[PDB]
Amino acid sequence: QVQLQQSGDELVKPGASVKLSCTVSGFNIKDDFIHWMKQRPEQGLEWIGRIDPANGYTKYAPKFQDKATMTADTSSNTAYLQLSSLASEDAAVYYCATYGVAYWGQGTLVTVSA
Amino acid sequence: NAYNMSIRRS
Amino acid sequence: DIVLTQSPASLAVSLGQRATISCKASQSVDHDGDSYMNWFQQKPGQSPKLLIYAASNLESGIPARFSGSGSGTDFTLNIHPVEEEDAATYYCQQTNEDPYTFGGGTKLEIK
Repeated sequence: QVQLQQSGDELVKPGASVKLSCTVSGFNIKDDFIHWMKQRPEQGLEWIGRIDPANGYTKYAPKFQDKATMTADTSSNTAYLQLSSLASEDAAVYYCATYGVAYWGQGTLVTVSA
Repeated sequence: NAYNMSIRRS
Repeated sequence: DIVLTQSPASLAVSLGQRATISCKASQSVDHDGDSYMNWFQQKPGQSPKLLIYAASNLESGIPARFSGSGSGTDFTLNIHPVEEEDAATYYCQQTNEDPYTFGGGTKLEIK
């Protein structure tokens, strides 16, 4: 009954920023961490980090510490992933997940233009 | 039930 | 960080037989008597689907044809029997230590 609905695909320009969203239904997001993952066909699946929506506390993988910002709003049961200063290697599918890591969103495609 | 153990909760 | 290495990278298995996929961790993923290794299935254009958590627990909604084994650094996913719908890429993931890490994937085909 839990659904994680991610925002639509985005074409982004190098040097720009983009903010992705993950709207959760059927689950109180204060009840668990929300995790963000990145997937590229060659470099595979990477864990970006997790946020605790109950207190705002964040933990990032070191390679994402000055690229990604995770936020959340219990008021709207929505988590956000802001990607800054976009570059070619940021083009990827981004996933959110919760309930441990059992339930995943459908993914958001970020493409970066030349 | 994967909530408790699909991540390590410490 | 923990590095996960899967073997083989790809395999083709005859319909109805057994298959095993291996995931080896560069450091232990055990803590307090549990092993924090997950297995995911992914098909093209879809999100990864959790199959097994904490090495050997079958996720709700997943067929019992899937099972997980192992501890410490050595883990396996067994499919028994393999069916047509199992054609997919399989990933292991450890959640014992930050950052969580994933194996490179094993693509399973049916023949």
